[PDB]
Amino acid sequence: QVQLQESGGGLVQPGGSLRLSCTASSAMGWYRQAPGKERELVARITNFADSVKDRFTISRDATENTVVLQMNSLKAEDTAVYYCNGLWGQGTQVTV
Amino acid sequence: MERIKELRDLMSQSRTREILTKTTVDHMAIIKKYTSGRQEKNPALRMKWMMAMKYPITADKRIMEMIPERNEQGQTLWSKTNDAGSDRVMVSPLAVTWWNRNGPTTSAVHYPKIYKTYFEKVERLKHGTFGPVHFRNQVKIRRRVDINPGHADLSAKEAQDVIMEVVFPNEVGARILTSESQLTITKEKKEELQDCKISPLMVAYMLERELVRKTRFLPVAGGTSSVYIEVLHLTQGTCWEQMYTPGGE
Amino acid sequence: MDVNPTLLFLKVPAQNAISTTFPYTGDPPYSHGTGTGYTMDTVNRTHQYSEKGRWTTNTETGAPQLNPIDGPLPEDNEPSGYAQTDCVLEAMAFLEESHPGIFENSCLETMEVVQQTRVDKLTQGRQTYDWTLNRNQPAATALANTIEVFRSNGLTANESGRLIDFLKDVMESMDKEEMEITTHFKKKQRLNKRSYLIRALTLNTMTKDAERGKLKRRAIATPGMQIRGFVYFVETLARSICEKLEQSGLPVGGNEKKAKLANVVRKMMTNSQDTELSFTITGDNTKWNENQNPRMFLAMITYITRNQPEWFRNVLSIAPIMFSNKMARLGKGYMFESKSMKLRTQIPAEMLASIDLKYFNDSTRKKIEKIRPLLIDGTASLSPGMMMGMFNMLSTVLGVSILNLGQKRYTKTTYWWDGLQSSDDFALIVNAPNHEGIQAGVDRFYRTCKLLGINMSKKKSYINRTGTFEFTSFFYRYGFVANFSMELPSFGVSGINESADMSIGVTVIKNNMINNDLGPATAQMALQLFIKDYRYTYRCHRGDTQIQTRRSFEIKKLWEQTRSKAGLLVSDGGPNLYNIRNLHIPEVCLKWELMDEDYQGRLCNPLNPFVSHKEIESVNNAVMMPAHGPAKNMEYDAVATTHSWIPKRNRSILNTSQRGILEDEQMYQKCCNLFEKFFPSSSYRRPVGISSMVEAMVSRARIDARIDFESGRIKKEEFAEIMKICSTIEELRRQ
Amino acid sequence: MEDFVRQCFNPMIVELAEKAMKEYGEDLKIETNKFAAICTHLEVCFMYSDFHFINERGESIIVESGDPNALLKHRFEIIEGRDRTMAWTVVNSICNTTGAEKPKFLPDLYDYKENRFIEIGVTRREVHIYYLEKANKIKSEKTHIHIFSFTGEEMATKADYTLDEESRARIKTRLFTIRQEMASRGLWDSFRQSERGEETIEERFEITGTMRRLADQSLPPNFSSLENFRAYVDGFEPNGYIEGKLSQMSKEVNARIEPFLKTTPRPLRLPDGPPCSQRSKFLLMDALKLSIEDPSHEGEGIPLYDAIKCMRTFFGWKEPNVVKPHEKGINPNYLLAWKQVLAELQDIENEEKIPKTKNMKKTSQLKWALGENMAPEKVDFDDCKDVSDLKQYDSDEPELRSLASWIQSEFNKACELTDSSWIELDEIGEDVAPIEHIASMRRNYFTAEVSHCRATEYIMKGVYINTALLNASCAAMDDFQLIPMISKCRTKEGRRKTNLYGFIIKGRSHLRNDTDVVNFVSMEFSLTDPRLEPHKWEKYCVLEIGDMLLRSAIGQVSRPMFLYVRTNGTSKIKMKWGMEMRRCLLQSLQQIESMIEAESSVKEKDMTKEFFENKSETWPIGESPKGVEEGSIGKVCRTLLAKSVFNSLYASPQLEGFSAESRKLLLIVQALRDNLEPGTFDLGGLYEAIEECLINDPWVLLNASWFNSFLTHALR
RNA sequence: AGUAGAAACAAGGCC
RNA sequence: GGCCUGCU
Repeated sequence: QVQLQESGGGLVQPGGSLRLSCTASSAMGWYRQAPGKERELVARITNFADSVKDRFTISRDATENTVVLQMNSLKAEDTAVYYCNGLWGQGTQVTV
Repeated sequence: MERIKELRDLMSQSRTREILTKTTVDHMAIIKKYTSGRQEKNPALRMKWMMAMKYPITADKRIMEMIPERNEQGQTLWSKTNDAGSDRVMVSPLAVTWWNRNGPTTSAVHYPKIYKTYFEKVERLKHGTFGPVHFRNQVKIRRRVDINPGHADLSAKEAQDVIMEVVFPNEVGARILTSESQLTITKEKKEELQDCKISPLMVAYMLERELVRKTRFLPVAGGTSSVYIEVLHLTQGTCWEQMYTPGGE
Repeated sequence: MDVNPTLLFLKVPAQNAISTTFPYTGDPPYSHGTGTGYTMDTVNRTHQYSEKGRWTTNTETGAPQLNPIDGPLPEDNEPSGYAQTDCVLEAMAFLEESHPGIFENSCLETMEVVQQTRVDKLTQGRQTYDWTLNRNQPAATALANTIEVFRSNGLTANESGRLIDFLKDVMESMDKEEMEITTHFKKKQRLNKRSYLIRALTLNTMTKDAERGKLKRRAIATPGMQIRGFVYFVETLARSICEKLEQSGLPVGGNEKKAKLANVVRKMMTNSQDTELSFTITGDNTKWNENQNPRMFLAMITYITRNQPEWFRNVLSIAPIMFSNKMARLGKGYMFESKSMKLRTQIPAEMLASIDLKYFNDSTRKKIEKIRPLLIDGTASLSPGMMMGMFNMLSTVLGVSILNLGQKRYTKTTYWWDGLQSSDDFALIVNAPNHEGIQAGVDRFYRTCKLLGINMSKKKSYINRTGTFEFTSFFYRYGFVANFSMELPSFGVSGINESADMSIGVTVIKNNMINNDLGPATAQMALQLFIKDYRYTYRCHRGDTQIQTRRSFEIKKLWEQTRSKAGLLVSDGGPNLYNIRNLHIPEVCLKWELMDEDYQGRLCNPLNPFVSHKEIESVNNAVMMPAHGPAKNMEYDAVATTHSWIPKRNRSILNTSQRGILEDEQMYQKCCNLFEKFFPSSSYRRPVGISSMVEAMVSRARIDARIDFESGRIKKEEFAEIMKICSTIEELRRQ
Repeated sequence: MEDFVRQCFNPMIVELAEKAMKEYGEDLKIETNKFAAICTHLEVCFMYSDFHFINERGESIIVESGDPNALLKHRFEIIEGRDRTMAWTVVNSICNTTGAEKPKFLPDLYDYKENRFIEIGVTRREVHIYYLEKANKIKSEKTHIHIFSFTGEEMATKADYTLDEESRARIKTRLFTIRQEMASRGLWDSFRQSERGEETIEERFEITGTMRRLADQSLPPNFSSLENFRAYVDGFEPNGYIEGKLSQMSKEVNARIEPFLKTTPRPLRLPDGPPCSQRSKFLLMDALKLSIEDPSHEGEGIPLYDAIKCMRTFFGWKEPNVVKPHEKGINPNYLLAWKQVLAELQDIENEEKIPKTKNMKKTSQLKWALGENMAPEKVDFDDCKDVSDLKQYDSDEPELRSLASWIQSEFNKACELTDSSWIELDEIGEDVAPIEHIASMRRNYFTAEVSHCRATEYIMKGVYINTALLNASCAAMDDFQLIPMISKCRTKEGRRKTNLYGFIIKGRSHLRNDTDVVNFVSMEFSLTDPRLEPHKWEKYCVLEIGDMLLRSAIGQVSRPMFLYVRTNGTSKIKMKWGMEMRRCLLQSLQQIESMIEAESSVKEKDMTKEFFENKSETWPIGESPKGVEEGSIGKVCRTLLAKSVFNSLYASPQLEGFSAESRKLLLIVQALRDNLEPGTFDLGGLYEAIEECLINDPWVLLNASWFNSFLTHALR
């Protein structure tokens, strides 16, 4: 019914910025799972985790069904696999 | 040869033989109009309704041996199922357009000579010269005027004998036309249409239209001439006059 | 702000924008089921408007008939059919005096026509009630069936080919003990004297559809074939009479009607001095046909035909004699529904005489109870008055007599009146020195009308000062004003064929521009819309478009094949070159010089299997029933092309017991085609004579083989073969 | 004398002569000598023609009996023995093939050698007078004439005798056989002179038998026979009989004129009852459009693919649920039908090429929604008579309903401008005359005025929907068919665009009569909540299907988006008339052009440009609580176009009746306003005639309210 | 149910 | 289930 394709992951330095996107073909959002930790909510569309407030901004275009996540002021603690949800994407690695 | 042969074939079967024997010549018309088909009360509604069907028109049986049953993609052009009360077969409208793109061709040079009235209208209009439009109230008064601009000063019956002698010289009967105007008209329209093969009936109808005078009552303002009345819709209006001079003058 | 178009009349006079008050852009009302209720209501209403007459029982038909003539004078303004014989005879006498020589002349031309008329003239008519099958059939079919039955019964005077002889046979049939008819389900059935009398005196009732301008539906009638010849002769006399009367407007067209109305109003007002006041009454007659007694028409015609040969008087009197005893078939019947058992049923009207009244509602129950006494053999006697305008012209004659009876020579008073009468409608201009004079004049006119069985509809009539009035949807306001809303329904595809529809549409636009003052820009818009609808109806689009249809492929290949694509007809997917200047030119001739010779030859090919021409009458004549008027025929200019095909027929006869009619049709058409090939003039001039088919055909075969050898293709071998084949068919006809 | 023709002559000739006898219509019993004389003439014609053959030479071959061969040519070919029509047929054919001259009378034979006619006549009198007699009867004749006479003599001009003399000996032997056989009979007391050329007849049309008795029962009450009545009529003369009965007639029979003043006319009463409902076949004021911005033209394209592409342009679909029920049907059926339509639309989207026309499955849902198998089965009366419930069809006056304010607002917004051009006109011949240029400029002005009008959009919607419905009914008579409501417009920027209002499911359409009804179910998207004017949607079922976000300065609205679903029906006549809605444009613009021409007849100049640009002149085209409001000519154009469109949409017998009976009163009121002393004979009757047309149709009730308002504003 | 409105449709008949 | 008709 929906298929979810993520993009924009990779390798970034401390204090840097990275932009994830999710193409979907109700609520949609981004979750992350770090090694040995449970899967946590990052942002959904808005609502935001306290760890990422003032640093990460989610937006949604309903025309193109696309949910961007702008991540600024990145830290080592933000190293995780990031998953889109609407149904789950495959997950995109983010390494700070 | 053929004609008497289908005559004999008809007389072979008892019913047609009886019809031919007991029916007198005078009743010809009656039995020819004898039909179960009622005259349509609302032609537009059914023409808009029938054209949505397949095989909505009718054509002679000969179409089955000039036009293929189907076109390139397989759209059927004609059907072999005959009409209700005739030997004609129901066919699709494509069989018309097909006939206009790959059907047999002929020499249509003589149609201008037959349809004299319409081509004369076209020639008269093609060489016409328009003028300025003047806006002023027009006092349209109703008058009896002749619409046909080619009438040869003959009535319906008066020219009917001429038409028969021109087209059907043998069925004239007693009448031999006395007026010499009719003599010259017969000579001209005989030598002109000597081998035209459109149809005797249409030739007679168009000769009747051309030669016979016809008159109708219309609201006119000025003009009053035969050539100026056919364009009465273009030269005279409610509050405007359009000066016009047909090509003839 | 709320939009309200009617307020537009506060600035534009009513007549200058009357077109807005004609909702002729929607579907007109239609009847759905039986017309029996309307027929019964009309019969009862006609019989109760003449209740005070005298009752009798016909010794021949055994039906009850009501004669109100010379009955008590009306004492109320309700409709009354109590016409007085002496008054109407005096009115006709004054009509003759004011127009000396009218009756004698008209009778002379009518006598000429009657004694030279032929039987085939009866075929030129629409549906007629065939009594051989008790149903409506085309005029030609009914005439043929009646002639066949007469010949089978021994009445063969019609073989003389004269309509007068056919009527002689018809009357002689009235005195026969037992006739025989044919029925298919073939069975030969015997009809006694009375049954045949009632079958010949009966009318078939139907419901009129496509009637705009009233909330309720009406019923109309169609007579048989025995009485149509007398009606034809009587109407010929009445037309010849009315053509000599300027106050009549029935035998003329619309523009002539307007011209005569303008002339009469100008004559009445202009001759009136400053002292005389003038008033116009826009009068409609309530229950016009129901209050006209056929006996009074008999009186009028016998006064008209005074001092004439007795045979002429008899033949012209036969018609009203039969109308006075006319019967009406109740109709199709009544359909019942049972929702508890979920079923429906259709009972024929002939059961109304005996069927119980438990199934009928209160209104229909009372109508049946009131009409039952008049039921004789499934049909109701309708002696008191005419059913539906069969004698239009005689009614117009009576109205014109009333109009002329106030020429100021018979009024004997300062007031006087004139006007124009067309059956069921009239305009009356009355002048008098004072309002009292006008009132007296109108009162006396109304009173005189009530003495002739004619009633004035007070609800649909009004009187104002002269200069503004109405007449048959023609609104006069110091000069007639165009409407254009009456002709709106005629702006679509007529439905004849492609070329015919194109020519008819352009010609209608042209005519409405000439007569109904259609504007130039409006005419161009009408042309554009008509072309759009024409292309969308016949699936013939411009060809350069990608509109996929059932005909878009062949059209597109023809388009790509043609070099000069401007010459293609709109029927074949070509551009439209029509304009205000080209509305009087056929499409073929307008595009003749632009067509490619190959396409031109393929289009206008005589050997095309689509074009079919039957008779000179049906070459380029199209019957378009105009809105708010009787069926009319139009001459349309068109060139015989491959697009002149004729459409498919009904084809539903195959499921009916009347299936053998199609075989007879086919055989008759085969014989007619053979005769035409033998006699080429068969179509243009209908052949005459008393010989039989095969005689003429074989003898002409003899002669034509002879002469076509004396110069032509034939050879001695073939000529002798034809001669001996003629002998063979001769001996075959022997046996 | 007839015994002679019984005895001697062969059958062939006697029946030929009998048919010639019938030809001119005289009877054989009165004078028979003519029969014998002309039958002998015919016999000599045969005996002279037969037994005479020719071959490729001249020099006729004479054989007593024609042998079997192709050589059976006849020397002389007979003229007489035929009807007049055929005799003249042979005459004309011979003249046209032989190039000879046409005689004015009937010849008897034709010959090849001399290529000409023979008129044989054997008279009782001697030849040398009868010859020149018939010669001076025939004008300037080259046809050779030859006659015999009983004495045995022969003669001819040119001294010419055209064949063998033994044949002529035959002729005269036959002749004297005739003569000295009458000798045994004895007929010459009249044989020489028995015919003198009598031609006279009187036409007899006698009334007798039953038809006479009928004539005796079709007279005035106090007459006994047609003879007596005709005698009375012939003896009747005018002696002032109309005056006597006029004086005797009661004076209550009058046509008194009631003056019509400003205070006379009363407002038309409107019926009272439940509010009026919606009758249109599609949403007019509450329609919503899903678009693609494609470059295709109106007819260009394929419906299903365009509809699917337009619907995919919208996001926010929700599971549908009931919002406002039909109140008389089964709303779950409508819900299931909507979901079925969506599912099958996806099914088409999946496969290879979108079909031009799709058929849907006949589930119970649409079986109920389309009214299938609900017509009562037709049976015979003799089998259903004891059923108590069996009665007539319900035939009574329709239910009474009072006017509501929704139709007024619908008409108000039907005359408003739009952001699109809803008319793409066809091509016309290039204008050549100045009048054609004026017409084209006028037409361009009106098109600019009316194209951006909701009335034109309604016209296109109705035309397309009815055309598709009629074509589907005529093609797919049996099987339910899906048709997306499509209308193509052009934006202000000029980009073409498509619009999808919804879908129509056509059902079984075996339409025989013009009144037979085809039922369909219509679904249309909208944003208008049906909870505010429920009485206008009595026959609709409205679901909630999604949410729409249209850009607005108030954040973004995120309005609900509902689906109006209903079961409707039409007929062949209704479809045909709804597919000719474009003539509303005509009606309206003809009215406006008549206005323009009438005003321009005053000032000798075309007045269109200043009317459409300056907008100085205005007409009363509506009333506001402040008073009557006037608008420019363009607003009048749009108002008249909307009036015509609504006439075509809400057409009914009520509309026709009210229009006629209110045009009458409008003419009376106009006469009053013109100071023409109008008068009426029965105004109450006219009022009752008008008021009986107002029953339940919203359009006619709105027209009546408009008429009442016009009366109130008029008469001042 | 629906269309429609003084009576009808919501297929007909034939096997 | 198979076939016929759509103004008769």
